[PDB]
Amino acid sequence: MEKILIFGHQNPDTDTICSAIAYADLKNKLGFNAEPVRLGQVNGETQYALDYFKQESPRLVETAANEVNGVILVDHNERQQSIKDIEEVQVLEVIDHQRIANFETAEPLYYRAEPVGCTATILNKMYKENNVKIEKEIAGLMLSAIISDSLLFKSPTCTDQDVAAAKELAEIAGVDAEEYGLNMLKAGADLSKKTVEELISLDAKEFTLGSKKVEIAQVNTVDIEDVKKRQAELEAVISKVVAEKNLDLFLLVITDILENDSLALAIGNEAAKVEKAFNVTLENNTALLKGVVSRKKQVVPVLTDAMA
Amino acid sequence: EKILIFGHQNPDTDTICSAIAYADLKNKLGFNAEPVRLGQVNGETQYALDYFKQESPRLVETAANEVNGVILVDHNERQQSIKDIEEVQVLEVIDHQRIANFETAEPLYYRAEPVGCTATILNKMYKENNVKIEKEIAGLMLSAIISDSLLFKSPTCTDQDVAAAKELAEIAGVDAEEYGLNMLKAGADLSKKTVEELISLDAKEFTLGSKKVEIAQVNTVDIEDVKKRQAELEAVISKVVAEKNLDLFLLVITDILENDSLALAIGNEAAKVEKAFNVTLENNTALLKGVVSRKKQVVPVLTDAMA
Ligand SMILES: [Fe+3]
Ligand SMILES: [Fe+3]
Ligand SMILES: [Fe+3]
Ligand SMILES: [Fe+3]
Ligand SMILES: [Mg+2]
Ligand SMILES: [Mg+2]
Ligand SMILES: [Mg+2]
Ligand SMILES: [Mg+2]
Repeated sequence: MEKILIFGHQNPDTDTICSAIAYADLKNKLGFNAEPVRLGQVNGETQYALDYFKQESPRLVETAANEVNGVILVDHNERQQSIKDIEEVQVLEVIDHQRIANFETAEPLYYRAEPVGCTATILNKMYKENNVKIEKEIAGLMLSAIISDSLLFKSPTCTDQDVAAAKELAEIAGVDAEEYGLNMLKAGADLSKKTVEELISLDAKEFTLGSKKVEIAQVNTVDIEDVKKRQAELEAVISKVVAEKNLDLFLLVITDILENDSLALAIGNEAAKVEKAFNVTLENNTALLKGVVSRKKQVVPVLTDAMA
Repeated sequence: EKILIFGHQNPDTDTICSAIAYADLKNKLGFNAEPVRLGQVNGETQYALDYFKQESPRLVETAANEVNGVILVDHNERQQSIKDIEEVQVLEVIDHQRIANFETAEPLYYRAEPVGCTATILNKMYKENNVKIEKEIAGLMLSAIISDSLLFKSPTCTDQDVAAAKELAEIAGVDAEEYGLNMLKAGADLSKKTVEELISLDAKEFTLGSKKVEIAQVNTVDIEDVKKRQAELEAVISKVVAEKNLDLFLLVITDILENDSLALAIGNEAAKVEKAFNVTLENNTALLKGVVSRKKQVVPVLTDAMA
């Protein structure tokens, strides 16, 4: 049976790790040959989930073409967020919930994206469509993904489908989703032993907005001041990235997960576009984004319109 | 509120009927959809529409003047779509082509399956939503599958397509083989067609790496009838190659009885057809044994050859 690799985006989050694991499980339970893998380091939030449900981290890879011919993408599509040698392999399927850009195939494929709050919400449907029992631990990881992406059902990307899936997955996993999820989210918001290099990369994604090359990085925190007091050090590593990668904009989005508000730190030639996007005045490279917590819903589309 | 649902430029039976079907499903679910088309209805589609007593969808050139959001069926690439696609939101795509030249600013419902017909996906979606398919609509959907599968003979045809057609022909009340052979024959009637119509009725533009390509297909029961018209075909094809700055125009003339096609290749990259299919062009043509499907047997090998 031909082996495939299943993985999500660089700088993996809980949905990208757990959805890779769950989809590989669903493929293997159906008699196929899948290995879930990851493209970077496991963050504290994901590690809490993996540890709680006694699951291993997926194997770390840098490339796929040395290993297999065919891959499945979960939780992303854009080339520049994917494995570095993505053009050397065939993308067989994509299960996702981001916007689509920078994605092309030579041949028809199974592309399944729904505008829902979490990729694992789609995978939940797929288990059922295929009449495969979701094991307790798998359900736990899928629930983790949903709580992560929805910030415990508070993010505006969260839909009724995500809430229903989480309800099913929590009963199967044997946990209280509120209690568990609060602890899980807090594990990811622990910024104590985090360097600024880590802060600006742990949840970084690159985009091309029109002709403009952009990186948007997000940080979950229980206290914006703890991050903001590192501003000079953050500006230094972000500046290095802006130069190195020839970005028109690096936007760091520092999210208060308790208040659902974010502080923007914008660096690069196109910083003033953030002002247009959000109707704010940047003062010393920062501004308050009231209510903004979702990159896919509240940052990418308005920043696209502003940049163009 | 209002949305428009349509398929590609140079509409085929799947593009017309799937737009009709999905609008019906949306409206039965209480939404507000109208199926539209981006060009002339071909003789095969017209057979289907006439047989199941259904009108042709309204022809449109633009969408942004009418609605804010659209749904694409049976295509995704920008240059295959409505003139002003950049001005509207793509809310959903239901499709079975390769993906290229397609970007959205926000998440969407993107649903592609590598099956033989878009209508096979829609059949599934009616069931998922517990909505009955009306007899006429089932016939249009059946027509789409027969059209795209060349009566289940094309290598794009899967067990799912066959199962959908079986259910649909039963709902519609027709013998699928009998009706299908007649429908297909109506599309292969090249008796009143100009050469301009031959190279355009089932034409699609692609970007193959850095190369600008147009691939047109025609159904025939007699390749010699079309090959008789080579000089005239080369005249109109060359015009297009110049006007659109194409690296290649590939005309695929398909014997639907024998499942073989004749290629007519014009353009600076004509020799890449020779690499793609391991054939030699003699007077711009070569027999492509077994080749009937653009999405599966043409676009991928031609992409490889050209890069
Ligand atoms: Fe993610
Ligand atoms: Fe996600
Ligand atoms: Fe079509
Ligand atoms: Fe089609
Ligand atoms: Mg996430
Ligand atoms: Mg995220
Ligand atoms: Mg077709
Ligand atoms: Mg076709």
